[PDB]
Amino acid sequence: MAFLGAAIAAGLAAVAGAIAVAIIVKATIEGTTRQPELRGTLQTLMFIGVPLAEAVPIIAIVISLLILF
Amino acid sequence: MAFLGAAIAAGLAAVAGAIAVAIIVKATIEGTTRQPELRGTLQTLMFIGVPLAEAVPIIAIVISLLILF
Amino acid sequence: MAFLGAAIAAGLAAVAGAIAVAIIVKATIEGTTRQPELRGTLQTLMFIGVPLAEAVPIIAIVISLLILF
Amino acid sequence: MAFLGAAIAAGLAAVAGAIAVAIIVKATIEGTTRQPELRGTLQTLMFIGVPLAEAVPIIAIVISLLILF
Amino acid sequence: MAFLGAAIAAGLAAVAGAIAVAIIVKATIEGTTRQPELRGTLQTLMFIGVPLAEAVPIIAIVISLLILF
Amino acid sequence: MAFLGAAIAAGLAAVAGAIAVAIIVKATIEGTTRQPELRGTLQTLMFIGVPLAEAVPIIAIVISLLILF
Amino acid sequence: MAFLGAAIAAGLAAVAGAIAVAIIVKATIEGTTRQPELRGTLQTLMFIGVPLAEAVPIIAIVISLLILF
Amino acid sequence: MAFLGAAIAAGLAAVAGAIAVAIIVKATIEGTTRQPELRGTLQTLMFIGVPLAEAVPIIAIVISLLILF
Amino acid sequence: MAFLGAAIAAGLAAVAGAIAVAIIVKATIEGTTRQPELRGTLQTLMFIGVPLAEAVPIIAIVISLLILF
Amino acid sequence: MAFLGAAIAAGLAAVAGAIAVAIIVKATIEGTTRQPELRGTLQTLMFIGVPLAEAVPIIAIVISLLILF
Amino acid sequence: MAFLGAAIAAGLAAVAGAIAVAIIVKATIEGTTRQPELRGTLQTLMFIGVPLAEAVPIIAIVISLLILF
Amino acid sequence: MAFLGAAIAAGLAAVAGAIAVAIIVKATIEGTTRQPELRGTLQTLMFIGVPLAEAVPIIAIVISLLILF
Amino acid sequence: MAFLGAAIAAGLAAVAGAIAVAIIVKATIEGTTRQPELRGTLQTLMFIGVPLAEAVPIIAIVISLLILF
Ligand SMILES: CCCCCCCCCCCCO[C@@H]1O[C@H](CO)[C@@H](O[C@H]2O[C@H](CO)[C@@H](O)[C@H](O)[C@H]2O)[C@H](O)[C@H]1O
Ligand SMILES: CCCCCCCCCCCCOP(=O)([O-])OCC[N+](C)(C)C
Ligand SMILES: CCCCCCCCCCCCOP(=O)([O-])OCC[N+](C)(C)C
Ligand SMILES: CCCCCCCCCCCCOP(=O)([O-])OCC[N+](C)(C)C
Ligand SMILES: CCCCCCCCCCCCOP(=O)([O-])OCC[N+](C)(C)C
Ligand SMILES: CCCCCCCCCCCCOP(=O)([O-])OCC[N+](C)(C)C
Ligand SMILES: CCCCCCCCCCCCOP(=O)([O-])OCC[N+](C)(C)C
Ligand SMILES: CCCCCCCCCCCCOP(=O)([O-])OCC[N+](C)(C)C
Ligand SMILES: CCCCCCCCCCCCOP(=O)([O-])OCC[N+](C)(C)C
Ligand SMILES: CCCCCCCCCCCCOP(=O)([O-])OCC[N+](C)(C)C
Ligand SMILES: CCCCCCCCCCCCOP(=O)([O-])OCC[N+](C)(C)C
Ligand SMILES: CCCCCCCCCCCCOP(=O)([O-])OCC[N+](C)(C)C
Ligand SMILES: CCCCCCCCCCCCOP(=O)([O-])OCC[N+](C)(C)C
Ligand SMILES: CCCCCCCCCCCCOP(=O)([O-])OCC[N+](C)(C)C
Ligand code: NA
Ligand code: NA
Ligand code: NA
Ligand code: NA
Ligand code: NA
Ligand code: NA
Ligand code: NA
Ligand code: NA
Ligand code: NA
Ligand code: NA
Repeated sequence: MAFLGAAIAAGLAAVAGAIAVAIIVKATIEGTTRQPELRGTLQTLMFIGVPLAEAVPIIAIVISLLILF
Repeated sequence: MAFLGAAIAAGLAAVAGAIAVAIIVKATIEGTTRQPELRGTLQTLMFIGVPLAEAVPIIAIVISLLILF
Repeated sequence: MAFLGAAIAAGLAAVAGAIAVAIIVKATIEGTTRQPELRGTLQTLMFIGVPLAEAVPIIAIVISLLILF
Repeated sequence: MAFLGAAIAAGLAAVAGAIAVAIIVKATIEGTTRQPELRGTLQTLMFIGVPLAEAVPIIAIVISLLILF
Repeated sequence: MAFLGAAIAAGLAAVAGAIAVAIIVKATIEGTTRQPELRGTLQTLMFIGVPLAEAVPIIAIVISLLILF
Repeated sequence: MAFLGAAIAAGLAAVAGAIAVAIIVKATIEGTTRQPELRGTLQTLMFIGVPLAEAVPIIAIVISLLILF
Repeated sequence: MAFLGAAIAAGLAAVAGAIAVAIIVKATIEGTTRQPELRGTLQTLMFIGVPLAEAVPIIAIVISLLILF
Repeated sequence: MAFLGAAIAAGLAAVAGAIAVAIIVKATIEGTTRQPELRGTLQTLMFIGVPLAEAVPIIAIVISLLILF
Repeated sequence: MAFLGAAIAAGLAAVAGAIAVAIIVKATIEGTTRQPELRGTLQTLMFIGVPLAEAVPIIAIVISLLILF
Repeated sequence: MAFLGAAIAAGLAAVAGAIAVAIIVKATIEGTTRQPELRGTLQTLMFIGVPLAEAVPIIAIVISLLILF
Repeated sequence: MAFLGAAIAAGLAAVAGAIAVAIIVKATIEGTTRQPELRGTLQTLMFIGVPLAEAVPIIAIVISLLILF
Repeated sequence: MAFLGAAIAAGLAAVAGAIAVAIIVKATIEGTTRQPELRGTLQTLMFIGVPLAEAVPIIAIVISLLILF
Repeated sequence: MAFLGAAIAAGLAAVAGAIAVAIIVKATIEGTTRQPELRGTLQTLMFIGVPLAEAVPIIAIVISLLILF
């Protein structure tokens, strides 16, 4: 029940983080394609957005470990 | 049961927070790409929106920990 | 059974509230992008909409805690 | 089972209400952006629509409480 | 089992009713935006449409109570 | 199991009926917005379409009651 | 397990029938809006399409009762 | 397990058959609206497509009864 | 378990076949509407695609009976 | 469990093959409608794709039989 | 449990392979329709893509057999 | 449970890798269709992307085998 | 349950990682197709975005292995 739990926490975190990052990176690539002169600003939004999106998934990863250990 | 419970809360909190942030950040990137002069304006809305969206997932994270410990 | 319930109430509340906020913020960002002179109007709509959207998820959080304590 | 029941009721009510409100609020923001002169009319519709949308989720929340207590 | 039942009926009725109303309300907001002259006409369709969509969810709420009592 | 059954039948019926009505009413609202002179014509189709869509849901409600009683 | 059976069959039939009719009616309404002259012609297609769509859901209801009785 | 089985096969047959027919009828309605002179040709395609779509669902309905009886 | 199994195979085969036929038929209708001159060509493609699409669902039906008997 | 396994394998293969074929045939119908001159080359593409798409589902059907027998 | 396992692996591999192939082939058909000069180039990409997409599903089929034997 | 596990890991890996490749391949086909001059530039992106997308699915295949052995 | 756990974490991480990469790679291909002169800038974004998206899935695989061992 600890294994099963740790899996669910980690698995959902993976899905959460990957997809969120993908959405953000994709938006960045599309934006940069549309407006190459906005390279920097768009790259900044990506660099701010990604960690924000990963925050809660990262915490869920820690919780997965706490369950396992 | 506490392991499984803690995993469900944290896992759904991860999905919730990550995706919500991605939607907000993507909207900010797209708006910025369309009207670069609004970059500060949209950034401000992102900075307000993200914590608002992360609030409940964060509380579910705390509940996840209360279930575990 | 209590751990499982608390998690389900909290996890669904997280998904509900985060995504609802994201939808509202996204709309505010898109509206402001189209009509920047209306940002104050749109912000007021966002600041009314968000708590209204968070209302039931918050009660579900409370219900989650009542299950645990 | 009272715990699981209370959770399911509260969790679904939360998804139900939050998303319903968000959809209505989004429409209002989109409409107001598109026709700023209609801002009062659309705000009235939002103020009528939100309670209507929340009516059944609220009743579900009460039922959630009746099951828990 | 009665608790679980009452929760499912109430939770689904909530989702059913909330989303149906939001769909209807969103439509009259968009229509009113496109044709402000049809404000009263569209609003009437909203006031006819909502009870109809809420009819079965309400009956499910009653059924939810008959299971609890 | 009768409680579960009555809940599933009533719950699904609610989702079925509410959404179906919403789809029909939205189409009526959208049609009326495009063709204000066809208001009566479209309202008639709505008044014909709603009971047909509700027919099986209300039958599932009866069955929900039969299971409960 | 017969209560569960009668419920699953009735609930699905409800979703099946209600949604199918909604799709057909909405199509009739949209078509009439697009080519009003064809109102009667489309209504006949609606009156033919619905019973055909409701046929198997109706059989499923009969089966639901055969299980319950 | 026969009640449950019969219900699964019948419920899934209902959804399969109803939605398939609705899709074909919607297409016929949409096409008639665009090419009124093709009315008969399109109506014929509907009268061929429906039984073919309904073929397996009907068989599944039979199989449902073989389980129930 | 033979009842459940047979139900799952038959039920999924019904969804598979019915929906696939609906998709193919819809496409034949839309094409015919688009180019009435190709009415027989598209009709041939429909008469070829449907049996191919129904192939595995039919086999699944046979397997369903082999489980039942 | 052999009945459950054979069902799941056959049912899923049914969905897999029927839908894949439908998607390929639909595309063939739309291409032909759009460019009737390419009818031959598109029909060839359909005759290559369909067996390729049905391959693994057919293998899964064999496995379904092995499980049964 | 070996039967159930083999079914899951083979069933999901079927869905994976069929749908992936359908996606790739559909793209090939659409591009060839728009630019018939490239039918050779496009068919080559289709013939490189399909085995790649089928690789892991094929492995899952092998694993399905190892479970069975 | 080792049969179950190995199947889940292989099945999900199959869906992951196949769909991922299909998406990437489709993108390559669409780009090549629009800008044939970029045929080899796009093909390189496909050859970088595919193994990157297959990475984690490959590891999940190994894990599937380790579970069985 | 360790087999179940290790499977769930690996399978979900597979879906997470594969889909995310495919989304980023696709966006890179589309962008490059539209602005070939930005191929280097877009490729860089792909090489930054991919490991960011794979980060949590990779961790979830490590957790998968920690469950197996
Ligand atoms: C019934 C409808 C018939 C429509 C026929 C329309 C013909 C139009 C004129 C033909 C010219 C098209 O030219 C098209 O250009 C691209 C480059 O831009 C070519 O180039 C592509 O294929 C060649 C041949 O393998 C590769 O070496 C090359 O690297 C690749 O980019 C295509 O092979 C060619 O088909
Ligand atoms: C349980 C595992 C299931 C995982 C399912 C993951 C699904 C992820 C879907 C993410 C893809 C969405 O991308 P996006 O950037 O919004 O663009 C699409 C929207 N526009 C076209 C309007 C731009
Ligand atoms: C189980 C986990 C499933 C996760 C599924 C996540 C999918 C989230 C959808 C991705 C975000 C959708 O794009 P968006 O920002 O709304 O804008 C789309 C419209 N425009 C681009 C034109 C503005
Ligand atoms: C298990 C948890 C699953 C969570 C699934 C989350 C999915 C959230 C999807 C929400 C996406 C919101 O897009 P949208 O409002 O349609 O954008 C429309 C933009 N325009 C109006 C300009 C077109
Ligand atoms: C488990 C919980 C799952 C939560 C899933 C949430 C789904 C929310 C989907 C809501 C999507 C937004 O749609 P909408 O704004 O009505 O229309 C789009 C606006 N236009 C009409 C202009 C295009
Ligand atoms: C677990 C339960 C999760 C429930 C999730 C429910 C999500 C329901 C979202 C329904 C939003 C639909 O909006 P709408 O007004 O039809 O616009 C649709 C946009 N177009 C008009 C352009 C098509
Ligand atoms: C578990 C229960 C979850 C319930 C989820 C229900 C989802 C309901 C979505 C309903 C969407 C209704 O959109 P629609 O009027 O067909 O599109 C209109 C598009 N045009 C105007 C362009 C024609
Ligand atoms: C348990 C889950 C139950 C909820 C399921 C709800 C399903 C409703 C899906 C939507 C049904 C109505 O869309 P429709 O008329 O085909 O229009 C779409 C086609 N056009 C936009 C071109 C007109
Ligand atoms: C309870 C589980 C089953 C309930 C799910 C019901 C699903 C109903 C799906 C009906 C929606 C599809 O409609 P349609 O007419 O093909 O238009 C499709 C045209 N577009 C692709 C442009 C939207
Ligand atoms: C129990 C689960 C049952 C789920 C049943 C879901 C059925 C969904 C069927 C959806 C079929 C939609 O495709 P289609 O109308 O061919 O595309 C039409 C696209 N255009 C209009 C632009 C051409
Ligand atoms: C129980 C499980 C049942 C699952 C049933 C799933 C059915 C899914 C059917 C999906 C059909 C997708 O059609 P499509 O032509 O790609 O979209 C329309 C594309 N165009 C706009 C170019 C036309
Ligand atoms: C239980 C198993 C259910 C499987 C359901 C699978 C759904 C069908 C697969 C996805 C079909 C849609 O994607 P696609 O054909 O690449 O693009 C559609 C055409 N556009 C490019 C215009 C969007
Ligand atoms: C267990 C059941 C699994 C079912 C999995 C179904 C997967 C369906 C994936 C469908 C992915 C479709 O995305 P896409 O074609 O890249 O975008 C379409 C838009 N454009 C190409 C125009 C840009
Ligand atoms: C376990 C089941 C797994 C199902 C996974 C389904 C994956 C579908 C992900 C792809 C869905 C959306 O595609 P996309 O690339 O964002 O295109 C959006 C169109 N533009 C690129 C033009 C913006
Ligand atoms: Na974007
Ligand atoms: Na946006
Ligand atoms: Na908006
Ligand atoms: Na709107
Ligand atoms: Na509307
Ligand atoms: Na229509
Ligand atoms: Na059509
Ligand atoms: Na394509
Ligand atoms: Na593409
Ligand atoms: Na893109």
